[PDB]
Amino acid sequence: GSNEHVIREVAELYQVAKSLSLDPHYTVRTLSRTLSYVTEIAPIYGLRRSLYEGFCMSFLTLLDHTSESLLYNHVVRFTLNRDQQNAILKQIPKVPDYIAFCHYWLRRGPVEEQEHYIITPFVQKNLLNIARACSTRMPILIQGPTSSGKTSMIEYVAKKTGHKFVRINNHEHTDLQEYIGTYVTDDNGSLSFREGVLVEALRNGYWIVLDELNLAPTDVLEALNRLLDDNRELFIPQVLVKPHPEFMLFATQNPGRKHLSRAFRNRFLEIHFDDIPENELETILHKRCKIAPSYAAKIVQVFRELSLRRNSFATLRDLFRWAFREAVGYQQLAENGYMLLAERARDQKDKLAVQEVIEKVMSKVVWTRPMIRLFCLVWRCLLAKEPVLLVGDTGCGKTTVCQILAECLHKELHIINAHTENGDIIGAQRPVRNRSAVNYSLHSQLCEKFNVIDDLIEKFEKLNLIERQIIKHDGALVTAMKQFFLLDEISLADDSVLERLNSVLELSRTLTLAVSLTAKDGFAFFATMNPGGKKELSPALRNRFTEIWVPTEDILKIVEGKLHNNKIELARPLVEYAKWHANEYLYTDVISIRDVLSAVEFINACEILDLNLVLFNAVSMVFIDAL
Ligand SMILES: Nc1ncnc2c1ncn2[C@@H]1O[C@H](COP(=O)(O)OP(=O)(O)NP(=O)(O)O)[C@@H](O)[C@H]1O
Ligand SMILES: Nc1ncnc2c1ncn2[C@@H]1O[C@H](COP(=O)(O)OP(=O)(O)NP(=O)(O)O)[C@@H](O)[C@H]1O
Repeated sequence: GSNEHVIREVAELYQVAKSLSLDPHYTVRTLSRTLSYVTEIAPIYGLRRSLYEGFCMSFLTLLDHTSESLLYNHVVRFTLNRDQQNAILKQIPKVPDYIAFCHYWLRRGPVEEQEHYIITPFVQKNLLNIARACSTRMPILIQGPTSSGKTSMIEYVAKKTGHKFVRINNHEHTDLQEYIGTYVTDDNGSLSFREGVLVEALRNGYWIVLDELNLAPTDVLEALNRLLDDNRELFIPQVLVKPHPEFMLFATQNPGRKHLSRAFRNRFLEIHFDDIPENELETILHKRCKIAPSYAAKIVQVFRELSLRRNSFATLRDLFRWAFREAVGYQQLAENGYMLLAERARDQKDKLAVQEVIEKVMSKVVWTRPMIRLFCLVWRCLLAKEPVLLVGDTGCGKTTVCQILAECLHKELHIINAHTENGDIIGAQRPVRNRSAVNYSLHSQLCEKFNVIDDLIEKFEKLNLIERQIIKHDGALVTAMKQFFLLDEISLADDSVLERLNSVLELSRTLTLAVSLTAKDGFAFFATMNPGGKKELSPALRNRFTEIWVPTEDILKIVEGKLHNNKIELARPLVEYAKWHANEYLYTDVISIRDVLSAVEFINACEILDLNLVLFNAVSMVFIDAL
């Protein structure tokens, strides 16, 4: 509807939908939503030629070549030259109208939010302006590579105070308690469903992102699409929200691990934030890290080469870990740094040797060689204070190295054991109070107004420890950051606890109680999770921690430490006996140290004599009769 100029523009838009034949792949009714959005931002900061410019921007958001963008700006631009295209960049009368953004960009206005150390290169500013040009209309989805920072750009734009970037990181079996939210009771009452993360962003602002929705748990996808029936109305028993504008973004991945719905991929104004360029990253790391001309440049080139040799790990978040970790001042030392950080996740020696060549193109305990290259890595990652997982064989040395470091760095390794409430009690509790405070209320009344007695509590209630008295919340990592938290078997941990741990992870701690933000004096989450309900976390939540993978006669020496006083050479038989049992039964060259451990237990529990008969009955008890 809303000149003969616009009739020439009708000819231009028709030329665009006619040059649809320049090859799904910019399908039919995308032009309809594009015309709707052109109508949307029409008077709101727009020339009609600029309206079609921003419109066909979202006709070529997810594309291959910008010669279509060249012809599209040629059409719209012609309807509206290099000076004219610069006049399209005049945001001045556009922004004259809602907290504005930089250029072709004046969004809405909310917590007062401001900038960051999030320095932006050319292609980054391009995609940022793209997502911004999306972010004035009102759904939106943004697929691609995870290490390239989709929510990095999303929060870089949320820095301009559209809202906060509530990154709901659904891993693999995220249920409705993550989305709709339910909560603990009260001081006395019940209060079953008393919180939210999606519905909280539905009531308030704080622009949510149901991230990683590629691996959705197969029904919250369905109820979330039920929430994409109405605009911002959420029925959960209790009817609706009807929000103001924050955003409603979402992020799948580079698309066969459970491919998303094409109906869902045709119900939102989608986007494809493709990977950042190479020298783009070379510039990007030069400020957020300390910069070296060739150490930094070659690391980016090595990331490119690791891409060039090509669900394992190649995350550039770990490249930032490699950068800020490397305190080298030496190209060989930095080579070893990027090596070992890349040699963290080595699930096989083949790819380890391959990456080694690619980089080459650029105390109560017992010492041991094959665990020294776990203890040294955990020591180094402790010095960097990075988040440090540990993955591998169930019973390989994990708690040993952890207690070894807590021996060496004198510390209080508060350990835990996962698989409800105690997972929250890693962060915080709410138990019934040990009633020493019930008698401390007598001193609290002795420090109370109008004191000369529960009748005195009534008298001070006439004119908050009284409410503490009427009510009858610490935690393990709260105690840790107060005073290393080794939450072993982290794969079977919680999700909301893992959510706050993700908030606890990246270079900052937080105590999401009415809440605060905890400090960190060395509150390491020196966790573990053995390989293999062994559902891994979000690939961010894996990638947000510097992991480590792990696996001779020293097993016999270890048993010699593990055994009784004299009682010696039976294990030297028992070691090779386990070896021949291993190659014979269930053929593999693993010492299977649960078995040898229980055998050393019974052998040091031999209340009888005749050593070889003890080992006879022992290997009968553990290995032999099991077969
Ligand atoms: N421009 C930038 N400036 C500084 N750091 C950046 C920048 N871009 C990315 N990063 C960092 O690189 C990582 C990007 O990953 P992240 O910000 O988690 O996005 P993401 O992995 O897609 N999270 P999500 O989208 O919810 O799955 C983070 O550690 C950022 O701090
Ligand atoms: N060099 C060593 N010095 C002392 N003990 C060792 C050494 N190497 C291995 N061990 C022991 O071998 C076992 C290795 O298990 P470890 O992973 O450390 O704890 P774990 O509980 O068995 N792991 P997991 O069972 O998966 O939770 C422990 O009993 C260690 O004491």
